[PDB]
Amino acid sequence: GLFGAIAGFIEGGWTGMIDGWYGYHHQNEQGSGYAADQKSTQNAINGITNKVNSVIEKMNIQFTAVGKEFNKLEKRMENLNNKVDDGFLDIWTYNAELLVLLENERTLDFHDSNVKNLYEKVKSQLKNNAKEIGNGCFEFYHKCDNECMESVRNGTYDYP
Amino acid sequence: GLFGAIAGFIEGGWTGMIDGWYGYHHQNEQGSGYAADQKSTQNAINGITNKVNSVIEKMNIQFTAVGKEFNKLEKRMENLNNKVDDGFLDIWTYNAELLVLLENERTLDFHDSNVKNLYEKVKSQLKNNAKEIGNGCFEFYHKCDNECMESVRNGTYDYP
Amino acid sequence: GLFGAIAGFIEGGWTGMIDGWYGYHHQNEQGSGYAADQKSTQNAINGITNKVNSVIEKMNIQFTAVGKEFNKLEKRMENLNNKVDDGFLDIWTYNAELLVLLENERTLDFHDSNVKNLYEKVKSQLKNNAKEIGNGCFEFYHKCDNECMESVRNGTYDYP
Amino acid sequence: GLFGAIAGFIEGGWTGMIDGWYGYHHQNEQGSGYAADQKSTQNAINGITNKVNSVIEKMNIQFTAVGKEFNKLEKRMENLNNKVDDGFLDIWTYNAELLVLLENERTLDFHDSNVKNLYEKVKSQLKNNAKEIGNGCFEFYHKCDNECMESVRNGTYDYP
Amino acid sequence: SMHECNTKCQTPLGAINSSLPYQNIHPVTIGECPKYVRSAKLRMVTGLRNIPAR
Amino acid sequence: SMHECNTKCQTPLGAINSSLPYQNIHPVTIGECPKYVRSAKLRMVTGLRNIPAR
Repeated sequence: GLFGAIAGFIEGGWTGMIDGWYGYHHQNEQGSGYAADQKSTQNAINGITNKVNSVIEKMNIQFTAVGKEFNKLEKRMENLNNKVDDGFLDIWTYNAELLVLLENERTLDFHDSNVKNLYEKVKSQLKNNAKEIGNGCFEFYHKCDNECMESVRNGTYDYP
Repeated sequence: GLFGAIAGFIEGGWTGMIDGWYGYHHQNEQGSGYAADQKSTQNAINGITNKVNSVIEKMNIQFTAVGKEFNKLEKRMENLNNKVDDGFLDIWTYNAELLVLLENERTLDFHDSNVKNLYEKVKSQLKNNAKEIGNGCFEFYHKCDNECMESVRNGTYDYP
Repeated sequence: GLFGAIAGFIEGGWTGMIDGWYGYHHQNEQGSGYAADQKSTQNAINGITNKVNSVIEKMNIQFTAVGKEFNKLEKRMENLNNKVDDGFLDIWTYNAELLVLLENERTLDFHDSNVKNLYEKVKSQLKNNAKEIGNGCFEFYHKCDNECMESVRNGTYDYP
Repeated sequence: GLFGAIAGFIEGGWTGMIDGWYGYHHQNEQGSGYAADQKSTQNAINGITNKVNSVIEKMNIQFTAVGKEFNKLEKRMENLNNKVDDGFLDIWTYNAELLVLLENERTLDFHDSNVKNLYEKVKSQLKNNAKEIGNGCFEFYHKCDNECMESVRNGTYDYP
Repeated sequence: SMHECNTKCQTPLGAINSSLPYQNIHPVTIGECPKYVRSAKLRMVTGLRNIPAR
Repeated sequence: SMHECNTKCQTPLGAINSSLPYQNIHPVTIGECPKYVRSAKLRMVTGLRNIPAR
């Protein structure tokens, strides 16, 4: 998308991730497994939950909208009524499809942002001990444990 | 089978053994042949005869029972007559066919019982004089005669 | 019977059993006697008490039922009353003697089953420490006292 | 249990089998796991499905049953209608609960039988190559593969 | 009360859409209804005795 | 046709039991209904772009 991580430097998402939206996959001597990075996933879930709440909150619930009859010598006032009902329904249909296209683009850009933020925090952390291979994958120069893979999840990792 | 002898450890029945429902196929250097076990066969015949007599005697003979006429102002007592005749015909058909389905199983389980009871009776005579080889067939250690075959039928052969 | 202990290889019951329906006879040097197997007796008694309660409780108490008079032009409704009362009495007689034969059959198999379940349970405890001699009776090789006999009663004695 | 396998010599069932009602647990050097005995599971399922069909099929569907009015000088015919409807409702409730009770007892005895016959088939296969340890479990003396372990499931097993 | 529903069985308490052999709702029936029986439970077993061994 | 259903919203086509902000059922409303919009699809994404890597 707009940050080149989703559909970009990482070729595709992993179906073995179910725990969260952003996560890692280790290949230790201790074996392999998918493990979500909780802080980035939960912060994204809060950002998505707040937008989901906001777009539902901003419309106020439609009260009783009842049609009005006009006689044979009130067809001008029927054409005023019809113009008012049509013109409001036009604007409200336009506002609904506007915010759907715009915010669905911004959502995919926001998730693509969070995957590059996940990659750059690991690059700045692993530094001189690892190189890039599959664009996302970091071969270590010293071979450290699944405890030390968890030290890259929480973002401590005490070795330059 | 409920006892696992009929269609179980003994694979099938013998068409050459016609003298009874159970018995043994002897094999000797004197010759081979079939011979019924009269005790298990006759106790089964008595048990099945009393069982078949029981359900025949227990359903007493139906006396004269004819249709009744009702005039044009007697439709309620006609439909009470119909409800009585149909509701008795339901319960007599239902009880008869359930008794047949139930008793047909209890008969087959009783025959399967009598095959396991006859098998374990021969096993408790041939303890350390024979070994099991055919799941029903006991090969001897000392190769005894047709007299010794008959001794295993009549309830003797008290060898270790 | 259906399991082959009652009137089977254990040819008859003991009149020295008076504490329960199941148990063992002493033959050690500390003297002969009888001791009931409480677990097999109580589980048999609970099964028998449940079926005794079930057959009594299931058909409710018969409330007031008296004869009805009919005049000289009510012979059809008299013979409807007679057909209904006789037809129900046929079903109540038939259903009572169905359940009495079937429950008495199943009770004797259930007790014959409980002698198998107790016999096999002692043989799986004794194994190589005792043979078979009297079809029920298991002669000890090593010999042991009345406390070691009690250990075989209560569900201990775990010796190869 | 009526055969002493369920809640008897095998103390309890395994929650790790989901593939069938009867199965085995292996302990090879290649690993452990649960695997159903297909033949006994299918024979039990077809037996119990025919039982479920039989008890539903042998009673017919109820047609329109409606109560009839009787005036102030027809209270004998009202009491004829009442004792017919009540007396039919007694025998249908009688046969319904007694059939359920008897067939529920039988179903548990049939499952207990299928565990017995499965255990005794494995005893007739393994014979001298394994001993009874846990009452249900068989320690191999020759320590054969997963292929030979499967040869005990289908029940070929070509070794004395 | 009458509603725009359709069912093969009706009783005075309500309509029954079932394939089960027995019912304990009401004795008065209209059309293809299950047999009325006074029982509170007619549950038959198909599985074995559950012993989780926990 | 009238039935003994109860709902916070009614329209000429039928009653609406929903908490979704928009509706495309009918413009005429009674009580507390979602706001009428002519669109056929208003589906917001909440997850990310699904690429199974298959």
